[PDB]
Amino acid sequence: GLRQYYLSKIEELQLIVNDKSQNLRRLQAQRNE
Amino acid sequence: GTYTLIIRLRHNVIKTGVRMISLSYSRISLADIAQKLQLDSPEDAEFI
Amino acid sequence: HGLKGLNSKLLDIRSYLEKVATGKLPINHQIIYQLQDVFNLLPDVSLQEFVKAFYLKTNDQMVVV
Amino acid sequence: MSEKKQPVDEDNWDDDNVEDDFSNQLRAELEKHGYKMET
Amino acid sequence: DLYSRYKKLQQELEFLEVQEEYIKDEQKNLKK
Amino acid sequence: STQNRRALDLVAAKCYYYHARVYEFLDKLDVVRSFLHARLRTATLRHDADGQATLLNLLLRNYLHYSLYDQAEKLVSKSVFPEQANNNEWARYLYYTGRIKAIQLEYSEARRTMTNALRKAPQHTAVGFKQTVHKLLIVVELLLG
Amino acid sequence: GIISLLDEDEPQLKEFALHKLNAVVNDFWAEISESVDKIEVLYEDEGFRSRQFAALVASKVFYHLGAFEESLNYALGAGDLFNVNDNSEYVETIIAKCIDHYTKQCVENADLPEGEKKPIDQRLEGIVNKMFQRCLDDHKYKQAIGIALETRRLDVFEKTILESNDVPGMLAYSLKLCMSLMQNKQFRNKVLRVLVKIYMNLEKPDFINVCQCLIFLDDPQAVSDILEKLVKEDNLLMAYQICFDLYESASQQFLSSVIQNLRT
Amino acid sequence: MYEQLKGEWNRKSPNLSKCGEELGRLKLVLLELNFLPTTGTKLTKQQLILARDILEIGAQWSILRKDIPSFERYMAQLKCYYFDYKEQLPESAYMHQLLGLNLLFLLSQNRVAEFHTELERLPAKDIQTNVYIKHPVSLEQYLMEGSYNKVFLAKGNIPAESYTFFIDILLDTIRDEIAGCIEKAYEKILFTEATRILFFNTPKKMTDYAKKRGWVLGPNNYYSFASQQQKPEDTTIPSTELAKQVIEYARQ
Repeated sequence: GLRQYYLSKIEELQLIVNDKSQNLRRLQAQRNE
Repeated sequence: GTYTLIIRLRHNVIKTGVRMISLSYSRISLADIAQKLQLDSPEDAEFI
Repeated sequence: HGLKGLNSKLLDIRSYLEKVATGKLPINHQIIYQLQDVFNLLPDVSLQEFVKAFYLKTNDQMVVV
Repeated sequence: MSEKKQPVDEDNWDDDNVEDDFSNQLRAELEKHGYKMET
Repeated sequence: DLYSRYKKLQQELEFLEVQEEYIKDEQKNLKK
Repeated sequence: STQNRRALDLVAAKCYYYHARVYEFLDKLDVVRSFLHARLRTATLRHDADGQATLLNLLLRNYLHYSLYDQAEKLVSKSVFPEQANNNEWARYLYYTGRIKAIQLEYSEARRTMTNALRKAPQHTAVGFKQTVHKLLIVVELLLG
Repeated sequence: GIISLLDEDEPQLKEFALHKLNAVVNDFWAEISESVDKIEVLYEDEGFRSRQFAALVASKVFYHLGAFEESLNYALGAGDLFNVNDNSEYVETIIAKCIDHYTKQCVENADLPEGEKKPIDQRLEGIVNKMFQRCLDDHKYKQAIGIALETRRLDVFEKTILESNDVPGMLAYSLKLCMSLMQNKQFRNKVLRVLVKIYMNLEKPDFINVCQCLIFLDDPQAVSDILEKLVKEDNLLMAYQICFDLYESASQQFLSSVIQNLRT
Repeated sequence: MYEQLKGEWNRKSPNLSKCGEELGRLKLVLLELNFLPTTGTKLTKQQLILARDILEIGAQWSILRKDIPSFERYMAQLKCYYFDYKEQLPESAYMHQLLGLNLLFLLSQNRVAEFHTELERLPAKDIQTNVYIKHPVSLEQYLMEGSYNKVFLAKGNIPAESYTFFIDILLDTIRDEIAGCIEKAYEKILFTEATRILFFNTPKKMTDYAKKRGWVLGPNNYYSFASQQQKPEDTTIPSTELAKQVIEYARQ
């Protein structure tokens, strides 16, 4: 069962890669000025 | 749809009552307090 | 750093007291009264009166804060 | 958003300020003056 | 398409994490 | 990763307001309860945003609407943490959780979350439940202190 | 309604509560959130005809409880009833977490391959190879080599490129990924050696990437052997590109250490 | 099948072996017929009501032999049958009395939150009627008032079999509440007020006095020792973080 195990990891990773990246953007934005 | 509250607040009412007695009266008798407490149990006003 | 310095001084003087009380040091009279002269101060912080000293001020600083 | 069940349509310590609760409330002390003049 | 995408996602995840840990200490140094 | 799930979950919530209106136009909705239980189970595992809060709000409303145990069942329901509910579902969730805290003699831990729920979404004028929450609000305050 | 039918000590009703225990976990999962006593006592109960059978209900109730490990242990202990229940929407995440725990354990055992390795539950690895048997020849066997990498195993690693999916260039992008995402050399050379072995095993002898991985494997005696084989073939047209591959990539010390073997 | 339902259940109940026999006989009742969802099977709730009655009388025999770990079984199975997932027929004649017993059970073991969480089952069936609940509402919301003696004359009339098995725990609770209420600072009540006015027409109260607390007797007085805490002005350990309530919350 490849979809029921291995595919879910994608979403289980992807959300963090969204939100945390936004944080880093803010942080480097906070540095820039 | 909140039948319970009245049953569980009447104590709170007497709570306020005795709190008023804790502020107003200094030396009130055990049997001479309940006249302004209207529950009419001087036999139980001692441990009220 | 004040607490560290106080700890250092107290450790040195307990060392001195050890080597005079049980050790090869003279019991010469210079500090043997000055020590309890220091120990005579030791203010009784916890009494009935110091409550009104502490609490009456601390809440004022808290009000300002 | 609607979850409608509402029927069409200070004020915390001040209601019992003048309703009847003093000897001068509406009548001007006359409720006691029948038995106040004996002193 | 399959498999390798997950690995490259996770790769850029620790890469991004390196930048995140960096941004704090460089901010602390640049302020003073 | 198309995340249409949560938008369709809000669609489901909006039509399930009216479907719960249907379910009070008829008898209990235990089949719907099982369905939303399955929807919660497939939530929180793959996606969890704004659908879970709505479906648990429906769960609380159905459970309080019937006089059963219904409450400490929720107290052990440890899905207590849905995220930002765009200032709309969160307030009604706080209202339900404060009532279901008050139902077992809450001791002023519930009055603060009642006040928070009241002040958190007051923008609507006569929203539909504002009178009920305001009526229940100071019951506990006149009760306790 | 909340039901404490399991108060009695009668074993007949302990086994007869199976239907009840299965039926209640469909909508009332939060109802049963305190059965640490009854479930564990029943599982440790000796005279027990629902042994290896009632543990599935324990996994079901612990799944709602957030006990993703207790669910895993009872899923292992739920035997054939859990095995045949491999086609359901709920069991997907259960076996997914099972595989995740298994591959974390595999990384742990790969940390030290001798001593203090936890004995893998036979039903656990049975679940692992069974869900692999669900991922048999149905085309698109890239995950078949993938989970083979993360499980650190080699026989399944060989069988996946050996199974009847196809061998057009599977063995090429296998190399591309293995030196694309290599965590360390200690696993990279391990998979590289079985890769180069099966490269030699192919009917056409391997020519280019065998040498490319070989100098990434630091094996001058092997390249001396295969150039001797090409000498037995009595032409250099294979070794043509091999000499320039060594010039392009092989270290000078590697050449200086293989040259005396070349003339021996 | 449909045997000896009231075989020995009315005249008395000393046939404990028959109690065990009926409990073993119950296997044809519960697990030999649809009982968990009770969605179909229209013609079982009559004998399910009979099963309710068998459980009620069995647990009542168990409380006749005074067994609480079967009075949990009293309020375990039978509740969601008259109040089943499928409401089919009128419940019984006994049901409100049974709920009065269960309410008094929740009352008698100081579970006031668990007292409140099932008085709402009826909208208006016993909030104005049903003396089987009119006693428990006073029995609960009398312990919140500082009257503590008209409960026993209200115990003088009992709408059920005894209501005494809980009244023993009521006696217990009166004992330790009058203890814990007098044990603070007080000024030496005489023997008779602590002796007869509460309970125990001087059987053993002169001994119960030493049994509970002590407070050794002098010239016919029961003095309370002072026990006022000095308010020790240390406040360093519990209020050093309170003293630090700037730095370790405001980062500066």
